[PDB]
Amino acid sequence: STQVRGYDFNRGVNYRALLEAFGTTGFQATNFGRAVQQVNAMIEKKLEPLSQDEDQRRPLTSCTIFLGYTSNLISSGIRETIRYLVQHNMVDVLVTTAGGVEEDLIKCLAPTYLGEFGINRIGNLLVPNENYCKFEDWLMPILDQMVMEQNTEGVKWTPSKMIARLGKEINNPESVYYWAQKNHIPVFSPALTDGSLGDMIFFHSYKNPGLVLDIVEDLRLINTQAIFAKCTGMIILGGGVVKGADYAVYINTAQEFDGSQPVKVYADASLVFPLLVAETFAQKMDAFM
Amino acid sequence: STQVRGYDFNRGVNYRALLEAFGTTGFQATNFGRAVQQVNAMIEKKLEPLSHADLTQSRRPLTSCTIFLGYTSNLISSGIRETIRYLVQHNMVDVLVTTAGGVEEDLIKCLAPTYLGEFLRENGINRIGNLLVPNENYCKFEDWLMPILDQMVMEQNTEGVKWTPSKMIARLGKEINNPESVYYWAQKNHIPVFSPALTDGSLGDMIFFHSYKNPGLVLDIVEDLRLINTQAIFAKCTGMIILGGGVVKGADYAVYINTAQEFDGQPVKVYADASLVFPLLVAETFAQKMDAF
Amino acid sequence: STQVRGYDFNRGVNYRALLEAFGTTGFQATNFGRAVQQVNAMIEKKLEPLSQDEDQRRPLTSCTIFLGYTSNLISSGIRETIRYLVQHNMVDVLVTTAGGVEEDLIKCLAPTYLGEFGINRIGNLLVPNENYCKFEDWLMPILDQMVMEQNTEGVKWTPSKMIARLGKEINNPESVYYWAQKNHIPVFSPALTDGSLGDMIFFHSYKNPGLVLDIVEDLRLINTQAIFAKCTGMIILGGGVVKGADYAVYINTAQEFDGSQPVKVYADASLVFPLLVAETFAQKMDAFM
Amino acid sequence: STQVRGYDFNRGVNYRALLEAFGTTGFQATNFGRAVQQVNAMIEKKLEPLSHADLTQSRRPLTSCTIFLGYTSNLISSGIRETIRYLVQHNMVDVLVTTAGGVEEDLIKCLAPTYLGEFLRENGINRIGNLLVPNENYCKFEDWLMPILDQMVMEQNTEGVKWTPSKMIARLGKEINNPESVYYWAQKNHIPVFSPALTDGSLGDMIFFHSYKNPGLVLDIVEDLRLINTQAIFAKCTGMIILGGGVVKGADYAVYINTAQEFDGQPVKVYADASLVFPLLVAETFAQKMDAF
Ligand SMILES: CC(C)C[C@H](CN)N1CCc2c(-c3cccnc3)csc2C1=O
Ligand SMILES: CC(C)C[C@H](CN)N1CCc2c(-c3cccnc3)csc2C1=O
Ligand SMILES: CC(C)C[C@H](CN)N1CCc2c(-c3cccnc3)csc2C1=O
Ligand SMILES: CC(C)C[C@H](CN)N1CCc2c(-c3cccnc3)csc2C1=O
Repeated sequence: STQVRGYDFNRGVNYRALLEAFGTTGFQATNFGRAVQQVNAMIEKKLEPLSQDEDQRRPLTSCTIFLGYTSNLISSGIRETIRYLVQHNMVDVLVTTAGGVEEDLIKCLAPTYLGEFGINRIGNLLVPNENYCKFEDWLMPILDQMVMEQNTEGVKWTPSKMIARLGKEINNPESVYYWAQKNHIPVFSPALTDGSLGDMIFFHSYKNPGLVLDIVEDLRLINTQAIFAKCTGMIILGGGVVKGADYAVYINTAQEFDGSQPVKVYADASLVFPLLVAETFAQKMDAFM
Repeated sequence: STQVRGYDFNRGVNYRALLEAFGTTGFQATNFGRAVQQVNAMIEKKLEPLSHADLTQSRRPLTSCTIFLGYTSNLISSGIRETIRYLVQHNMVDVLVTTAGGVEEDLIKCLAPTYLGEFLRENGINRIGNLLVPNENYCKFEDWLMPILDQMVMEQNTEGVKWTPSKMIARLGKEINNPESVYYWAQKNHIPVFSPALTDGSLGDMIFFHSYKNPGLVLDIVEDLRLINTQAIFAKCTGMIILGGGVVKGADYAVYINTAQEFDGQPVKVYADASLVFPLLVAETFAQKMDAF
Repeated sequence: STQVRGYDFNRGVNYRALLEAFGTTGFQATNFGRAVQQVNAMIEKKLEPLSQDEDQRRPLTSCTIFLGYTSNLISSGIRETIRYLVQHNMVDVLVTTAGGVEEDLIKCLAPTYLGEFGINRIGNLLVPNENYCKFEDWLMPILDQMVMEQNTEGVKWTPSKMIARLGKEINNPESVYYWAQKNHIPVFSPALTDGSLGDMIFFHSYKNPGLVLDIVEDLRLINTQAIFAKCTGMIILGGGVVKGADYAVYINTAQEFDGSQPVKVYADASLVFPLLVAETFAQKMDAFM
Repeated sequence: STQVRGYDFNRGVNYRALLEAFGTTGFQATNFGRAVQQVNAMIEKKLEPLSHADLTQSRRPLTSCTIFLGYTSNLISSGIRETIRYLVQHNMVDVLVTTAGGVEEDLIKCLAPTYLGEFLRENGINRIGNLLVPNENYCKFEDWLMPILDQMVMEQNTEGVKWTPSKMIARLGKEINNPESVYYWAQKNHIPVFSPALTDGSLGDMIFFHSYKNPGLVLDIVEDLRLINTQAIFAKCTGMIILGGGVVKGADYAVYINTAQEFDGQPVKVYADASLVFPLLVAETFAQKMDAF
C-alpha cells in the first residue's frame, strides 16, 4: 500500500513534483491524483492507433471522449480551458446545460466581470444586461436565415445543428462553439432554450414563426457516438449534465445524501480543471497537433 | 425585531404550534417559516376572484396566481412523488417542470415498486441514494411503452400531430391510467409538464431503440418554449416552488428547497433535503386549504 | 423489503402519520425515521429497570444518554429543546463546544434576535454587543468568589464544575445549565474559554490571578460515565463535538469528503431536532416525571 | 473592473502563470487568488523591520506580523502535515492552534505510517476519510507515551512544573525528536501550540488510563488562555490562516480554507478541501520567500 506523505517544500517549488504528490496527500488531493491517471489513460488509449480489425463526419479514434459541463463553467474562465481542448481536437463530444451555449457566444461580443458573492450575477461573476442586448441583435438575423433554410431548403434543425451554426456565425477563435463546429465536435444541449437564448428564440417566433428544434435526431446522434465507441472516456464538470464508460472523472460539489474505477473529485472545477488539464492534455499537445 | 425562541415541549405536543415555532427558531427553521408565509401568500392570491387562450394556446383557465412547481427526478423516485401527485390531483398548481428521469420514475412506480435500501449491478438494481429500483421495473416499462410510441408515430404521420415533450408526457399519463401517477392527474387536470431533458435517461434510451424499430418520431422543443413562456407572460401573478437545483432558468413569490451551494456558482431559499421539508410545507399550506380547492 | 411511499394528503393532515411516513419517503426523510427508532430504543432501554445483577451523584440507569451540540444550536431556538430534555432528566451528560455555555446564560439577561444570512451575527441570528457587556457584569463577582474558594477552601475547578456553578448562579428556569446542575447532569466543554466567556476570564485574571481550570479531572469524569454505562446512547448535533455506543444519532450538514446501526441525518438540526423530540422524548414525558 | 479570463494553454504550461490566472477565472479560483494576495501581504508585513516578554510570558521575539496557523486534526492525518511542518520548521508562523487528534496524529506518523485507502474494525483500522491508520500505530504510541507521562507527573509534583496543553505539546515534540514532526519543530523554534481539546480523542484515552496507573497530572487551560490572548493583544499586526472549521473563536489579514456551510450557522474564504488548496497557497507565498526566512 501507499503511505500518506505530502509534498515537502524543502525540495523547493518543483511544480510537477508538487502536483504528483497530491496523490499521496489524501482526501480530495488523492482523488485529483487518481483523476490525472484516469484522464492520461483516456488520452493514451485515444492516441493508440485503431488495429486493422477495429475500423469504422468526425473520424473514430481508439477512445471517444465526452466532455460535459454546466453553464456556470462557461461563464467562468474555465471557458478558456474547454475552448483549448476543443480547438485541438482533444475531445469528441460536448454536452452542456441551459445557458452553456449563449454564455460563450456573448463573451465574443462583450466581457464578463468579477464582482463578489442591470446586472446578472452568477456566483461572484457579473454579466451586464447590455451583453444580452448585443447578443439579441447579433442573433435575430441568424434566426431569420435558419427559418428560411428550414422552409425553403428542407433543413431539419436540432439543438446540435443550431449550436454548430451559432459557432460558425460567431467566427471568433476565443469561442468554444466556433472550434467545436470547425473540428466537427457535436454539442448536445436539450435545455438549449431554457434561458436567455430561449427567451430570444421565443420572441423571434412571433415575428417569424415555425422554427422546429427536434431532440430525437440529437438523441440518436449522441447515443450512436457512445455505442460505436471502441472505448469511452467521460469528463463531467458540475452536476446534472449526463445520465459503459471505460474511463470517467467527475468534478463537482454535489452531495449524495439528498439523491442528486471512476473518479469523483469533490471540488469547484474552477480550481481543479486547469490543474488537471496541465498534467494531462497539455502534456500531449504535440500528439494532437 | 423578533426574539429567537424555540418550541417549548412543556406545552406538550401540538404539531401546528411546533411547526409555527420554526419561524422563531433560526437558521433553516426560520427559512422554513418564511417559506410557509410565502406559499400561503401564493395560495391566497390564487383563490381571490379574477374580475387569453389564443395567446397561451392552452385550455386551462387563468387564475389570479399561476403556480409553477419544479422538481428534480430524484424527488419523483422518493415518496415526494405522493406529495406532488396530491397537489396535481387537486389543481393546486398550474405548471410542472422537471428534469431527466422525472417522468418515467413516476410511470414505472405504477407497474412495480421502488424499494428502500441504504446509502447491485450483478443483481440488476439502479441505486438512487438510499432507493433501489430493480432493472425489471424498466423492462416492464419498456414493454408497456413500445405500443404507445407506435401509436404516436402513426398519429404524427397521419393525423398531423406535432409532438413535443409536454404532449408526450400528457399522453403517457393518460395511458398509465392510474390515480397514483402525477402525470395521469396532470393531463386529466390540464396541467402541462415541461421537460426538454425528457430523453436524457432511460425513457430516452427506450425512445432511441424504438426509433430503429419504428423511425419517424419528432419531439419539438420550440412549441413547448412558447407554451411555458406564455404561461409566465400572461399570468396576473406568478408563484414558483422549485425543489432541487437546475430545474428553471418577475416571480412575485418564490420558494426554493435544495442543498446546492452558491460558492462554485423576497424569494425564500430553504437549504434542506426536500424529502423532509416539502411534506411539512404542504401540510401547513396547500393541505390547510383543501376545501377551497 | 419496504416500498417507497410518501404520506398521502388525501388522508388529511394527520401529523403523526405524516411523521411516521418519513420512514418510507426516502433520502434524509428515511434517515429521520431511523433516527426516531434509534432514540425510542434508547428511551425504552433507559426506562427499563436495572436487574438485580446490574446495580451501581447522579444514579445510573439502564441507558446513559450523551447529548452533544455545537454552540450555534444554543444561539438558535434549539436551546429550548435541549433545556426541556435537561429539565426533565431525559439525558445524563452534556457535551458542547466554544460558546455553547455563555450563549445560554446570556439569553437569561437579554434576548437574541432574528436578522438575515455593535452586532454579533451567527448565521441569520443577531446578538447585540450589549448582551455580552451585561454578561461581563454578571460574571465578574462570580469569578471573584471562585478564585477565593480555590485559594481558601481547596476547590479544584474544572470546566464542568465551573459550568455547574454558572447554572446555579443564573438561577433561571429558561437556562439549560440551570437545569443541568439542578439535576446533576454534568456538562463537559474543554473549549469553554475559547470565546467570549474566555475573553472575560482572561481580563479577570489580571485583576485577580490564579484561577486553574483542570481538564484532566473532567477527562476522568466523562470517560467513567461511558465506561460504567450499562448501555450508551449518543445524540450529537452539529459536527466536531465528540471523538461502544449501543445507540447513536448524528444530525449535521458536515461532509465526509475532506475528512471532517448508527444513524446520520444530513440536515440542519434546527429543523430536525424538534420533530425528533416530539416523536420520542415528548411521548414518554410522564415516565420521566 | 477585471474581466473574467482563464489561463490559455496555447501559451504552453507555465505553472506560475497558471496559478496567477486563478485570480481572473472566477468562483473559488478567484478566492484562491485573493488568498495568495492576503497571505503575501502578511509575509511582507512580517518581514518589515520592527523599529514585552513580561506581558506575553514568551521567549519568542515580536515581529511586525504575528501569524496564527489553525488546522483541524484531519489535516495532520493527511499529507498537509508536511506542509504545516515546513512552515513551522522555517519559523514562518508564530502560533499553532488545533483540534482533538491534531497532536497525536503527527507524533504517531513518526512511529508508523498512515496509509491511503478509499472512501476495517475486524482488521484493526481507524478510517479517516480515505486514510487508514492501523490500530497498532496507536499501541506503539501508547508505549512510547507512558514513560513521558510518568516524568511529567514527577516533574509537576517535585519541580513545581504547572502543565498546560501547550507545555505538554512542546514536551511531546521534544521527546519525539524527529525532524518530520510538526511539534518537534514547533518546540525547537518556540512556536506555541494551543489545543484545549487535546484530550478528547486517543491521546486523552491514554492519559485517562495512565492516570489510574500514576495519578496526579493536572492540565490547566487558564494559563494557556493568557498565553494565546497575550500573543494576539501585543501583536503589531495579526494574520490568520485557518484550515477546516471550528478551530478559532481585530485580525488585519485572514484566510480561511474549508468546506463548512454558513446556512445552519477583507477576510478571504476559499470554499475547498485544504488538501488541494493549501500546498498551492504555500507554493505561491511562503515558499517564494524561503530566503528571507
Ligand atoms: C452519456 C451519454 C453518451 C449516454 C446517455 C444515455 N442515457 N445520454 C444520452 C442522451 C443524453 C442527452 C440528449 C438527449 C436528446 C438530445 N440531446 C441530448 C443529453 S445527456 C444524455 C445522456 O446522458
Ligand atoms: C421560469 C419560466 C416560467 C421562464 C423561463 C424563461 N427563461 N423558462 C422558460 C423556458 C424553460 C424550459 C423549456 C424550454 C423549452 C421547452 N420546454 C421547456 C424549461 S425551464 C425554462 C425556464 O426557466
Ligand atoms: C464520547 C465520550 C463519552 C468518549 C470519548 C473518548 N475519546 N471522549 C472523552 C473525552 C472527551 C472530552 C473531554 C476531555 C477532557 C475534558 N472534558 C471533556 C470532550 S469530547 C470527548 C470524547 O469524545
Ligand atoms: C483568535 C485568538 C487569537 C483569539 C481568540 C479570543 N476569543 N481565542 C483565544 C482563546 C482560544 C483558545 C484557547 C483557550 C484556552 C486555552 N487554550 C486555547 C483556543 S481558540 C481561541 C481563540 O479563538
